Amino acid sequence: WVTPLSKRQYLLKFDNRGVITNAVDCSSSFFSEIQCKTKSLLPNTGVY
Amino acid sequence: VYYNSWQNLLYDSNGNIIGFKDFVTNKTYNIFPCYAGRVSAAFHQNASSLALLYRNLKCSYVLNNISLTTQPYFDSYLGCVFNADNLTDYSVSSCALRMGSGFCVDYNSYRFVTFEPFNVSFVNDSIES
Amino acid sequence: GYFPKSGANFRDLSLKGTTYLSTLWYQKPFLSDFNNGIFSRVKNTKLY
Amino acid sequence: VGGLYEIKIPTNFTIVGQEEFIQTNSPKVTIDCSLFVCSNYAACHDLLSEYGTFCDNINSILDEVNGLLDTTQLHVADTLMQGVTLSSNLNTNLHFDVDNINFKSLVGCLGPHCGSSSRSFFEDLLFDKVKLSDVGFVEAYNNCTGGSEIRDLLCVQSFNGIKVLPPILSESQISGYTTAATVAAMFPPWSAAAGIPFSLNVQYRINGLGVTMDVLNKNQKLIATAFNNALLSIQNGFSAPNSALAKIQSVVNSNAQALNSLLQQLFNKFGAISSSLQEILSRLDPPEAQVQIDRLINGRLTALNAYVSQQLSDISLVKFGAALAMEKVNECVKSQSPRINFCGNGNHILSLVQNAPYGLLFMHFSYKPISFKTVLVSPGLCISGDVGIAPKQGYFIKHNDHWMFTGSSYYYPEPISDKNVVFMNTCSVNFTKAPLVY
Amino acid sequence: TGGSEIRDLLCVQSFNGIKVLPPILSESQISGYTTAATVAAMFPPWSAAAGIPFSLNVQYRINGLGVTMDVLNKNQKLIATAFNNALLSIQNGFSA
Amino acid sequence: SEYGTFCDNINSILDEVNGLLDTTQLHVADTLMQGVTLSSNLNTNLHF
Amino acid sequence: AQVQIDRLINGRLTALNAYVSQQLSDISLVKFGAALAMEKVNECVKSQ
Ligand SMILES: CC(=O)N[C@H]1[C@H]([C@H](O)[C@H](O)COC(C)=O)O[C@@](O[C@H](CO)[C@@H](O)[C@@H]2O[C@@](O)(C(=O)O)C[C@H](O)[C@H]2NC(C)=O)(C(=O)O)C[C@@H]1O
Ligand SMILES: *[C@@H]1O[C@H](CO)[C@@H](O[C@@H]2O[C@H](CO)[C@@H](O[C@@H]3O[C@H](CO)[C@@H](O)[C@H](O)[C@@H]3O)[C@H](O)[C@H]2NC(C)=O)[C@H](O)[C@H]1NC(C)=O
Ligand SMILES: *[C@@H]1O[C@H](CO)[C@@H](O[C@@H]2O[C@H](CO)[C@@H](O)[C@H](O)[C@H]2NC(C)=O)[C@H](O)[C@H]1NC(C)=O
Ligand SMILES: *[C@@H]1O[C@H](CO)[C@@H](O[C@@H]2O[C@H](CO)[C@@H](O)[C@H](O)[C@H]2NC(C)=O)[C@H](O)[C@H]1NC(C)=O
Ligand SMILES: *[C@@H]1O[C@H](CO)[C@@H](O)[C@H](O)[C@H]1NC(C)=O
Ligand SMILES: *[C@@H]1O[C@H](CO)[C@@H](O)[C@H](O)[C@H]1NC(C)=O
Ligand SMILES: *[C@@H]1O[C@H](CO)[C@@H](O)[C@H](O)[C@H]1NC(C)=O
Ligand SMILES: *[C@@H]1O[C@H](CO)[C@@H](O)[C@H](O)[C@H]1NC(C)=O
Repeated sequence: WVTPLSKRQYLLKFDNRGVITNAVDCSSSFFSEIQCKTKSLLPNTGVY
Repeated sequence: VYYNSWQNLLYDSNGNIIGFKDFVTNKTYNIFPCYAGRVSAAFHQNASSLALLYRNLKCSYVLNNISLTTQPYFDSYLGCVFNADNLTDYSVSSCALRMGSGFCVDYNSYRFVTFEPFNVSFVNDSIES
Repeated sequence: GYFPKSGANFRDLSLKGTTYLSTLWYQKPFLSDFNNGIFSRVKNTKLY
Repeated sequence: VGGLYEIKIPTNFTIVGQEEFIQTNSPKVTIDCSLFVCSNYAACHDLLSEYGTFCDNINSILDEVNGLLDTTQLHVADTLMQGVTLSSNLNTNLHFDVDNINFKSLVGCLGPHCGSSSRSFFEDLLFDKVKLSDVGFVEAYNNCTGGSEIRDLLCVQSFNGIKVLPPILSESQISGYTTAATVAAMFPPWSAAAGIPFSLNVQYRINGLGVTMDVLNKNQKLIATAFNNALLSIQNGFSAPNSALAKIQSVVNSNAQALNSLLQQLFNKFGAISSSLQEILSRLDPPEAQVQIDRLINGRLTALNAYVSQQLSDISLVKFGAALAMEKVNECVKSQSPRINFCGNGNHILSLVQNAPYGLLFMHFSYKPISFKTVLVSPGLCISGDVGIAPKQGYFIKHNDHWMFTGSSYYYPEPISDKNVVFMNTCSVNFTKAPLVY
Repeated sequence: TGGSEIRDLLCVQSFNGIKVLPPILSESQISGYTTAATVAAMFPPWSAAAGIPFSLNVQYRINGLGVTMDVLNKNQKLIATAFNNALLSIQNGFSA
Repeated sequence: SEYGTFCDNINSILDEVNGLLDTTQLHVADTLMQGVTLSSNLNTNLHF
Repeated sequence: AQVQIDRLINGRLTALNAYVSQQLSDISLVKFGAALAMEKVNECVKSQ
């Protein structure tokens, strides 16, 4: 399986042992934008 | 335990270095900032010196790691106090040099005393019917 | 960094033959533009 | 129908308690502008000195703001202590309940022989749910030189010149003042309770709502038990997602958020090659390092001016809140002003005050109807020689085919008399005709 | 987005990221609440008018100023007419 | 983006301000409705 | 273009901070006005 790379901004989450457990492509979707704005994988309940 | 074979530097979320692994010895260290802080100096126009408060520092730390001085000192609730007599048993109803938490510097030398601006009026009458 | 676009597609570019080679296997869309780069997900085919 | 209207009058009641936190104070933030803008770097302190007074202006505004907070805290404590007279025989270790009403949880240690233990059980229960009170900040900063592996943001803020100072009066002193103001209603001379016993003051306040005294002075045990049950319900209510406790935590959270945003301003580049003075001064010599450092100085000084302008705006709201809290201490706790919804909602009986992190917590007690009777009432009668009468805090009712009075807040038919009547030399139109009365 | 030739400044502000949002309660809801608070004085149980008919509340309030009850309950029609004339004077005074 | 938190601060202060307005409008409406009891027989098309 | 755009960014961010500081000041007066209006509803309309 092959997909193109490009220069993009990601949110990255590192666990307590330094493994990347999750990531978010900030411009990929509206929910991805809320996640990057709040720097969290599960944003608080609210209107953004 | 987190340093893999290609990794030697530990970073925080802001991009400060907060730890490292030494390339020669493989020993691992956390890095902490050196202490930085102010001195709260109380001054009275009728005095020739300052009363100094090192907020939240114990006097052993001030003397060992910041500076030695000839002035008398004690550990108050607010931190190490220099050049003032520990008199928190004494109390004053007005205070020009308010330090916090009901403590005041008073000047005759300086005294470190409690600030109690308000009293209850007392009567010796019976509570009971 | 150089990251995939989330919600874009991978393409499965692997080809398995037995004897004959198709001349179409050596043209677009198989021959592909590299641009900045590629991300690959590769199955390790564990035979016995 | 005829001269009468259908009204629901209460046939039974209880006392309900409602909490109200009012903010009267805020964390005294102090900034060292020189340490915040330039850290330890001499090449930056040089350039910052060519900006002249900007750090002096930042320090002067924050010293004015913190002086306004200190003056406000003194004026609140003065308001609590105003007029309070206590017996020197009073000993809260033995004297804690009267007339079947229990105040043990609202009263701390009284007098200096017990030390800083003057916080009440109610105030203890409220303070234990808030980490960053005044003593909470003093302990957090005491731990910054403890060598702990825990990287507290309060330590990082303080080492960057952002620190919260303690208030001029400790919360233990304020808790002593709220304790003294509370016991001033409990025992003679009753200096906070209009000079009468607390239970009689409660009874007269309920009677003032339109409840006959005859039910009150026979139900006195039921009223006292309703009162202390309401107080227990207020205490238990802090274990739930309480709106007052939420408001108190929001004061700490909004402060911690503002300080955290001000610390994060140190890591912005503001179009310079780096946000670190260490990196600039290890990459460039003075002629170009000056150009980069000057961008950081403008960014950081702009962030301080923005934070100062927000702080001035917020402390205007803290002064407004403290002025309201002093007005409630005067007109709900120390006395009962004739203002309807001022001391909380509904039929307000009486109010009490306790200390709280950065404010005061008021308990408002209200007369709450439990059940109702629909009855036919007359707002007035025309009697004898067309003399008019109107009911005081009540209604005229037909009972047993006879005209009788009842209070408006509790159904209890009692005979019509000059004690419960307003006279008029002429009766109005649509007053019910009753020639047989008086 | 109506395609009009009119260049409204509010549209230019919104396209430059400056926009006024509606309040969480509509002014229609608030006008419902002020209507409810007004009729609460008209009819039993008179919950906003101290638990008595509005005209009696008006009469007692005037009496409290130092006016004898005799002239008030004799002139009730004149008082009601003065009251609704004052209300009309406010409404008409919005046209000035 | 090299000015970092500046736009985040502007948005955060305006969201606080607008939340103060919303909370104030609720407290005013609560004050209007407090204690109001009406008859279900009431119909303003006939009683005015 | 960077040197010019950075002057526009500083001008426009300075204008937003000024407008924000004015808006905070105005909303303090709106809260004061609303507190007075609630006091008049309670002490003039619902009671005397
Ligand atoms: C790229 C692609 O399309 N890949 C497929 C492949 C080709 O389409 C085919 O090679 C093209 O051929 C041209 C270009 O002419 O077909 C495969 O499947 C075959 C049937 O389609 C397979 O079963 C074979 O069947 C036989 O009848 C025969 O000779 O094709 C006997 C042979 O022994 C047997 N191969 C074995 C044993 O692996 C394969 O493998 O080759 C599966 C692959 O995924
Ligand atoms: C009227 O005067 C009497 C006598 O002075 C008062 O009675 C006393 O009231 C207290 C409650 O405030 C009683 O305390 C109770 O004691 C028992 C244990 O005996 C305990 O289980 C209860 O929880 C409570 O603490 C006290 O016993 C009682 N004393 C007497 C001699 O009756 C009364 O309070 C005064 N006021 C009124 C309105 O009646
Ligand atoms: C420090 O750690 C490195 C990395 O593990 C050690 O270097 C490796 O040592 C092993 C065992 O001798 C070799 O097989 C590897 O080839 C070495 N190199 C690398 C890159 O892995 C090194 O010996 C350690 N030194 C000390 C003093 O502890
Ligand atoms: C500062 O002075 C106060 C007042 O004299 C000291 O507090 C007393 O300390 C003794 C010994 O621990 C106790 O028995 C008293 O009960 C304390 N009194 C109070 C009011 O707390 C205090 O210990 C002195 N501190 C220093 C460092 O000198
Ligand atoms: C308060 O009480 C103490 C102890 O009796 C006394 O020393 C002090 O002078 C009093 N101050 C005032 C203002 O009453
Ligand atoms: C109360 O104080 C006065 C004045 O010192 C004294 O005359 C009186 O005897 C005292 N009474 C008691 C019970 O202490
Ligand atoms: C009033 O209500 C309480 C609680 O429901 C009940 O215990 C009491 O008996 C009631 N009294 C009357 C007179 O209804
Ligand atoms: C301060 O440090 C001591 C010792 O590590 C610890 O017991 C205490 O809970 C700490 N308090 C705070 C507020 O960090």
